[PDB]
Amino acid sequence: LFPPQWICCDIRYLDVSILGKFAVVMADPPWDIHMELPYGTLTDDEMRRLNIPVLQDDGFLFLWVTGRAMELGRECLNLWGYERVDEIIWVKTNQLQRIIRHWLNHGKEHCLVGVKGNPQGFNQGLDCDVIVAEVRSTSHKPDEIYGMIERLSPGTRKIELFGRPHNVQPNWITLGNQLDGIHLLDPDVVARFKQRYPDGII
Amino acid sequence: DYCQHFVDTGHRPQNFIRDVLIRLKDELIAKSNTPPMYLQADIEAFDIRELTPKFDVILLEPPLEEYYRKCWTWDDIMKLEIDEIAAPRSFIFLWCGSGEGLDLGRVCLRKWGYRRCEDICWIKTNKNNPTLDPKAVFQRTKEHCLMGIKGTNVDIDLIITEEPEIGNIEKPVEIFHIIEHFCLGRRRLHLFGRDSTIRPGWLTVGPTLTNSNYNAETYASYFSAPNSYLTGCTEEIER
Ligand SMILES: CC1(C)CCN(Cc2ccc3nc(Cn4cc(-c5cc(Br)cc6n[nH]cc56)nn4)cn3c2)CC1
Repeated sequence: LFPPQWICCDIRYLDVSILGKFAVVMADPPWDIHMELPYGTLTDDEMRRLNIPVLQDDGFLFLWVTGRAMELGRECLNLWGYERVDEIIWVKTNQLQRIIRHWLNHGKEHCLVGVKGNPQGFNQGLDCDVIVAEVRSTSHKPDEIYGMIERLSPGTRKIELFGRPHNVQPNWITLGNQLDGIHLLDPDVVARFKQRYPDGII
Repeated sequence: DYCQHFVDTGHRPQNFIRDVLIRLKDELIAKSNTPPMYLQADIEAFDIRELTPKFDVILLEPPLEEYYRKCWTWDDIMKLEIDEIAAPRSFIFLWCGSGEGLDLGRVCLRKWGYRRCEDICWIKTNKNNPTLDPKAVFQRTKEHCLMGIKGTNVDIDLIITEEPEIGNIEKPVEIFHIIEHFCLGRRRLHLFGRDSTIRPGWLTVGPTLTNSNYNAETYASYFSAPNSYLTGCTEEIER
């Protein structure tokens, strides 16, 4: 039940095949949503081209989507070899359990759930598809998703794409370009890393 | 952690959401509204082009087999010629359920010529009572109503109510409040409405209606000059 692992990298260019197969993939990409944004985004094409299909044979993808990414994320999810089988929504609250206030004020964020191949020994139907939790930062997903994923697939290995530092968790490998260097302990991964990247230069 | 909580107790996280002068608008909407009109019509076997004039707002509530834990499949819904009765600038609110409807309803929106601009979630609480499609990963406790627009904010994209009793198929009336608050135009069509959904300001068309009062000419008359462009949120003009 490995402690947290991560790789600061550009996920467009990393050879993800070194990392092996995962029961669960979660991605919270900075989609191009056709609005000016504080942070950098990936184009539609770089999102479609991500080498997601190498990361799993059998299991679930959790894909955070906003705005036109509700449609683009569904495209990407099908291009990558997944069927969308669930959609979680996170109801954003304050500390008093009140909803935080376009044709419409947005009270929620959407996570698409994809299935690939024949997942076996998952505990389906333990949690429900609604998360109610406080917004603690701008641009952070709630920590409860890690709990729901753990109960769904206890002690399996998982990978998060575009995760931030607070998102490093046991049983998870976190990728993104705001993490602090490379911290890898799974010796399978350590060996395939050293072999592919003898000078550590991603 | 209410996910954790739900796993222990069967109280849905949404059970814990507390507290779930715009009467001025509500009054204008009330004064602006046309008399209720309604037509029994078997929508499968009926040329919707008879529904005139072209609608500003369509609320489409097809009876999915999933609502029952004649049903319409997505195959049947996707063949409706909705683009033939929609005004060039208009809105659609499509009730898509919790399953494959979240995908097939988007295909429908694009087929009829709309782009989705909101996703309204009906989140069902089980406070009075603390079922699974085989493909489901999680317990499904919500339904989606997709808002579509073609052509060219008091309210939130959530409706929270208690789960209705078993085989009660009704959608929360709040959806009408959300749609009326947008002031989109006074030609409002509800397809697959019932006796129980009939409402001032709407034309309701559905198979189970017991009575009809619809007349294309009388209905057209409510929207002829001086009234053609009214938003639905402004007074009628004097006479
Ligand atoms: C729950 C939500 C509201 C939370 C925020 N969601 C959008 C979002 C916004 C900002 C954000 N920053 C990260 C971190 N990040 C970004 C990168 C990264 C950026 C680029 Br241009 C190229 C890269 N190459 N390799 C990694 C790259 N890597 N990590 C995730 N993000 C996701 C929407 C849903």
